[PDB]
Amino acid sequence: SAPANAVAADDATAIALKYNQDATKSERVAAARPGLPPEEQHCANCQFMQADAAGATDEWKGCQLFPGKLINVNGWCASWTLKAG
Ligand code: SF4
Repeated sequence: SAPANAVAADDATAIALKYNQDATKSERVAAARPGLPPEEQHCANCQFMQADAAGATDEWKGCQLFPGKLINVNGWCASWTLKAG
């Protein structure tokens, strides 16, 4: 069900980013980045999400910091930045 080009939790990029699909387990609540309450924070409302990304699907879109691979919209990383436009 996850794409082959899913971001791996153990990607070097993901380790650096502290990317996690499991937004409940995610450091987001601990980190409490400014923008919107941690519970709201995920790739879904991240400035850097790329839903245009080739091979994007239901729960699975791109992220600027994760080219070629797809993050899960539900997930979060330390770089999470509030959806502008
Ligand atoms: S930058 Fe945003 S979209 Fe990308 S992985 Fe982090 S939280 Fe998700």
